[PDB]
Amino acid sequence: QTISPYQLKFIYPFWHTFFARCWCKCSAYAWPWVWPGLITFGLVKKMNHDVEEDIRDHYWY
Amino acid sequence: VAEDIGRQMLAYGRRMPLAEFLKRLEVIDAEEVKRVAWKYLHDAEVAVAGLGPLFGMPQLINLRRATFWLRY
Ligand SMILES: CCCCCCCCCCCCCCCCCC(=O)OC[C@H](COP(=O)([O-])OCC(O)COP(=O)([O-])OC[C@@H](COC(=O)CCCCCCCCCCCCCCCCC)OC(=O)CCCCCCCCCCCCCCCCC)OC(=O)CCCCCCCCCCCCCCCCC
Repeated sequence: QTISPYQLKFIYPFWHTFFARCWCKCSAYAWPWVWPGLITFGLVKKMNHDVEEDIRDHYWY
Repeated sequence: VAEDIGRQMLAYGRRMPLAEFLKRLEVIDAEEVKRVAWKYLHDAEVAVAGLGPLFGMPQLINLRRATFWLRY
């Protein structure tokens, strides 16, 4: 069964089901995308540390 | 004849004689048909029912957008 789109609400059904959809999507992506992201961000910060220490060791008296 | 009498009696409150039907039918021309259709059938809603090997079947939206032509 289908109803003609001229006889349906079409922006209320999207917001009515927003929280469920958003919970599902965000739950699905946490471990696979964010945790490696956090680790990579960590690595960048530690690299910056190493460089800012090098630049003084090598060239400051 | 009896069926026609009763049917018209219920539908109209009277029976319409043959001459009246013919006289009202005579004066309809093409522009009149092309007016009434434009009044009720152009760009309207449609309802659909079907049974059987309906893999071919068109979409509802196809049948509904069919009711107008983009030519003209
Ligand atoms: C870089 C270059 C890129 C170029 C890209 C060009 C893309 C254009 C695509 C053309 C449209 C699709 C055609 C498919 C038709 C299929 C065959 C068919 O059975 O159609 C029946 C259908 C007739 O309907 P029907 O059979 O009565 O029943 C319809 C159904 O009931 C109900 O209908 P339906 O539900 O079955 O859907 C039918 C649907 C079928 O389509 C589909 O189902 C798929 C969707 C179609 C494709 C949509 C994407 C196209 C993007 C459009 C924008 C392109 C801009 C490009 C500009 C380049 C810039 C660098 O057709 C449409 O509705 C198409 C409407 C759009 C076409 C009309 C555009 C012309 C406007 C001109 C204005 C004046 C401008 C002058 C200034 C110069 C501008 C350059 O035919 C059409 O109406 C189709 C269009 C016919 C063409 C008309 C004349 C075009 C010439 C325009 C002027 C040229 C200007 C150049 C001068 C330059 C001056 C410097």
